Amino acid sequence: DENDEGVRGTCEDASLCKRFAVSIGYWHDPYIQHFVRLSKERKAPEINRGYFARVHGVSQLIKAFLRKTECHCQIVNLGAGMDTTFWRLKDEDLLSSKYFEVDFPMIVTRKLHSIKCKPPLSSPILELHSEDTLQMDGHILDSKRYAVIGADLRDLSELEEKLKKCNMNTQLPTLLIAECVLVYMTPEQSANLLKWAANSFERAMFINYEQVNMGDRFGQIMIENLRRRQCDLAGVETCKSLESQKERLLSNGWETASAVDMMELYNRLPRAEVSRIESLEFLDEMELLEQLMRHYCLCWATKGGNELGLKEITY
Amino acid sequence: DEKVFTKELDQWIEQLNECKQLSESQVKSLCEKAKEILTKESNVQEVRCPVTVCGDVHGQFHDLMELFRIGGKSPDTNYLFMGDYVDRGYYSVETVTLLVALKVRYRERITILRGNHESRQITQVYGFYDECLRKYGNANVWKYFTDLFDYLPLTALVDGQIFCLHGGLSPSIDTLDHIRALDRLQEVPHEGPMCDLLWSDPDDRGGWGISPRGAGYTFGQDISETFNHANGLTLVSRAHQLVMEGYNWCHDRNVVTIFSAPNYCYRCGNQAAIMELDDTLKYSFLQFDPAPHVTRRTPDYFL
Ligand SMILES: *CCN(CC[C@H](N)C(=O)O)C[C@H]1O[C@@H](n2cnc3c(N)ncnc32)[C@H](O)[C@@H]1O
Ligand SMILES: [Mn+2]
Ligand SMILES: [Mn+2]
Repeated sequence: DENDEGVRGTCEDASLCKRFAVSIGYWHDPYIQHFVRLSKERKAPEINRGYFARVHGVSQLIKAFLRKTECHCQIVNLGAGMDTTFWRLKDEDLLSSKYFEVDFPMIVTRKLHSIKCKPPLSSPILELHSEDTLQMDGHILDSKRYAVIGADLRDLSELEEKLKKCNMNTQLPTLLIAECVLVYMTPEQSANLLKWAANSFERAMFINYEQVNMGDRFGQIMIENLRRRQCDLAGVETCKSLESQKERLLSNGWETASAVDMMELYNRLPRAEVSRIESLEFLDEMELLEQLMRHYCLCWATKGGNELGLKEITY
Repeated sequence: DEKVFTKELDQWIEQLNECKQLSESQVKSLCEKAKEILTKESNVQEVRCPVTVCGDVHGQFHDLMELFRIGGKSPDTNYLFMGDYVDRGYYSVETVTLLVALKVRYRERITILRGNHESRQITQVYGFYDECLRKYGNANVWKYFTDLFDYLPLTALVDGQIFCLHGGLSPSIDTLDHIRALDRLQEVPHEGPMCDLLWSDPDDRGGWGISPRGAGYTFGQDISETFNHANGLTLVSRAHQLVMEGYNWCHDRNVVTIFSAPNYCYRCGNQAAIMELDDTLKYSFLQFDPAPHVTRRTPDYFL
């Protein structure tokens, strides 16, 4: 309980940072402006570059999954926050059969207000809906192609029930996304979640972006710093190394796993992309980026992906 | 008259010590008196030992207070600062105001040099502009300080033997007389001598080299040794680079780097150091961590 307000506060942080990078042209998002204010104080170049690689990272894995399943699938964004992926997938003509989002009721309430208030958000959902009205009773928005569910991820009975209420199909291939979320719950709770995800789908994928190599002074200072913001990282013990991150996924029901630290990913970016970004802002101290990026990772696991060839997916 | 002004400045120093910023007009006056002082100062500031030498502070006010507890307070301790007073830390206003206030109050006891962050363009990006615009309601104060940075001396020389500057050496400079010949009263240029002094870095590479900073140059030990022997110097002292242990010898002790912002950006975990020089130029270092400031708010991560 005591930590939940602080954890919920992090959604405002990531949203602010993502919009700011977008405003200065790191990537294209015409939808985030409807969810969060434009920060008037800059985020430092390494934060914006860092958020870029994170976004690019997950974006490339999502595209690959959709490609391999020919969009005949489900995507379940876990701890989605102010995620705009639904609308962006609809523009790119890469929409999955249904898009599911999950977060604390408090967060969902913020997101349902924005959706209901602003037609740029609600029309695209209705264009694809069976009804002329979006119905938002409780802390749930349900539609044909898009659902937003208010649930605690640490209570799996609540989670499963509501996804199935929103007619999630167990037999469809399914990509699940935990973009900086698992680290806010206990190691045992995030294991339960991963286990359940692996048990629910014969054909599935999991993207996990979070902290890594946290067993040093840098990681310790971060832990202490986030506690000033009343936000404890309940699952840091799982953020030991890339090896433990891959082992966390395999031990909890998945057949293959891969992980790269964010910097490794940064240096593996296409040169044309690097050139575009590095001409957006000037960063004189690359060692600051280096230190930050080595402490985060992008991991992905699959299971039952033989016929589809999900073993071959890369960022 | 200036009799009244000196009394008020004591009160300002008293105020800034408890991290309370000065009013808009107060800053305007302080910068003008500082301008009139700095104009009459050389590009190469000749300093007498004993002196305590400091590097990057970057708006980390409470850690500057930690610096003073350890090195002794001004003007009891003769001080020489090597720039980078602003940006990244959350208290650039208080930090840079106090250091300027100490200069105006004790001109003979404080040397403040220009760092690469004492620049218009850089402060617009790395936090200082944003801090002034928040702490005050407009850009006037940013304007007043940035206008002043143009007057900050580029370089200092301790007792004809120890050469102090923020960044490093330049291919456009062989002698100190090449330094005093420069026109420093301008915004830090993109290229050229004045630029390189504030931006350059030493490295393990032989000779000169392209800088990964994208401004100034990377110089090897052979450049340090030519410049020291050609100018009768024993040591080039500098800041500008993060060092994990607070200070770092390189180039067979021809160069030393001093970094005085502990736990840089409130993230890095580095020690900060300061270099004391005694009455006969013998050196020693004082390592220190940040002050325990409970109300300091979080730096950015990926959340
Ligand atoms: C780090 C901030 N968000 C990230 C949101 C999104 N993935 C992004 O912008 O990248 C973290 C979100 O995770 C939610 N959250 C944490 N813990 C839970 C539980 N137990 N149940 C439901 N949601 C959870 C936070 O509320 C936040 O939105
Ligand atoms: Mn510098
Ligand atoms: Mn610096």
